[PDB]
Amino acid sequence: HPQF
Amino acid sequence: XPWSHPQFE
Amino acid sequence: WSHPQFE
Amino acid sequence: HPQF
Amino acid sequence: QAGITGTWYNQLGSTFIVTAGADGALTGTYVTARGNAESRYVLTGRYDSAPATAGSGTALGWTVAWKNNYRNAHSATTWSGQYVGGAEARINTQWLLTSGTTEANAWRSTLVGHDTFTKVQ
Amino acid sequence: DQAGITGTWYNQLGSTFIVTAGADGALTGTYVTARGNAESRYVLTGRYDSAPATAGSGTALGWTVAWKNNYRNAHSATTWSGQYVGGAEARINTQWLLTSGTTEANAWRSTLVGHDTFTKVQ
Amino acid sequence: QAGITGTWYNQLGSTFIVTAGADGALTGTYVTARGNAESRYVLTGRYDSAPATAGSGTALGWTVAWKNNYRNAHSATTWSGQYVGGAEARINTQWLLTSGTTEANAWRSTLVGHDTFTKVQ
Amino acid sequence: QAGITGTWYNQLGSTFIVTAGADGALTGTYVTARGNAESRYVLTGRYDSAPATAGSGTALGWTVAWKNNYRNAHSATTWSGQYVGGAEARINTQWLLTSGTTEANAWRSTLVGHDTFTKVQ
Repeated sequence: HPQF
Repeated sequence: XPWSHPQFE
Repeated sequence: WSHPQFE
Repeated sequence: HPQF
Repeated sequence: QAGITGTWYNQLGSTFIVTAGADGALTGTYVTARGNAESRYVLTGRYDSAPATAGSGTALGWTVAWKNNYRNAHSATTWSGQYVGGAEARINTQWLLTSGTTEANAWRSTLVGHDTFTKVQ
Repeated sequence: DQAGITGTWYNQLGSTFIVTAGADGALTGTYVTARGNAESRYVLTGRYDSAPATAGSGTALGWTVAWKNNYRNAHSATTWSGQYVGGAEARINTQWLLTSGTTEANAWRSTLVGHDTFTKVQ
Repeated sequence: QAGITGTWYNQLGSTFIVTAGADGALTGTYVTARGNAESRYVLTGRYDSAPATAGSGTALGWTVAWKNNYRNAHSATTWSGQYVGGAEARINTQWLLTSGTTEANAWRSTLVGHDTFTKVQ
Repeated sequence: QAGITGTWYNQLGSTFIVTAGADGALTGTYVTARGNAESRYVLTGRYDSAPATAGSGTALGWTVAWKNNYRNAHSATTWSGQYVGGAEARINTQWLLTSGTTEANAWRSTLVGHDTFTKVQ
């Protein structure tokens, strides 16, 4: 997921 | 938190 | 994808 | 509160 | 989007009046059940502006800081959740209410809960 | 205050939080994931308490990112709720909720919870 | 509580069978809606064993690790909430489901949600 | 089992002493920062006694109700997280602290936060  | 809060009045 | 809590 |  | 835009009520009778913008913006007014001008607060947030897929909800979130021209409660709530359409559209959320505190009381700064909104009320 | 929140912040996992705090309580800016390229930038909006009660008190705030931009869409949105603390080592301490679009059957797996601490750039 | 002691059901069809010890212990079995023996898990927890006040809830929590002799989902859920006695007895909870992850994936290790239990199927 | 068993310290001066049973049991004592007898509370929980790999964490949870022979805060906390083994072992958690309330004030019943524990005093 981009957030990390 | 307070005793009263506008979100739940 | 699945889990026993919600089967 | 005791937790803290 | 077209479904999100409108007036919503939660289980306590609070009112959520929202415009969903074409590109993912949420803007509007959150009105505590009391109902007067003293009870109106600005909201802003974001939602997934992709065309809705088969039977899946649309992710969204918004924030209210509990300060307006009349009152300041020195706190802000974020709601995180998803919009579902159909005969009975609903927005299902979990929220965090963070109060401003001293650092010694920070461990005690954030309440958690949940709200369900319907366009019926 | 508002000069204190406005700026560039980073969290513990390498993300960047680029924000402007308005005098009216508005938060507006850009969230950048750890990869740091163009496909890593997302719009953020939120609100904060623009008149905090004492001087030793933190400033309550919140913001949202929906994880869609021109390049990618994770069909999800994160909200961060927390407090700004100023001073020498100014910080923004948050708890966050990440919700994904799901079917009604999978709603139990829709919302992740966590926490992030952000420190400012000199 | 002999009020807390008993068989509880949540919205989804899951069953919560609990003994409340006089001292504050909670012990029992959590049964997923599927019903059979591979659906039964051990639970333990604690509750406030003080006598209840004037219409205020009794705080409690409990844990299930989702391993039994048949299955291991490598995860554990905690429920935190309160028991409301009387004729329409209820346990209202918020829960956290944590899965064992690598350290790179810890940030997505914990789901949050809510459940309501009553003694009525 | 021998990994989790021991004495753990959080970031704010609290201690908890736990035995991890081979069956997945967690049993022990939580001590708040004061560190005297009025500061000691029973804890119980569960953990995954067969985690999935050497590099994945071990999911666990436990509850403390904040009642002992000396004090009663009419509340209970649950911790949900994972144990990370090796030679700098950790327990990383998120917690929910629920207080007994009237239904009118149930909105303020549950606080949320996080705790990291190490075996280093």
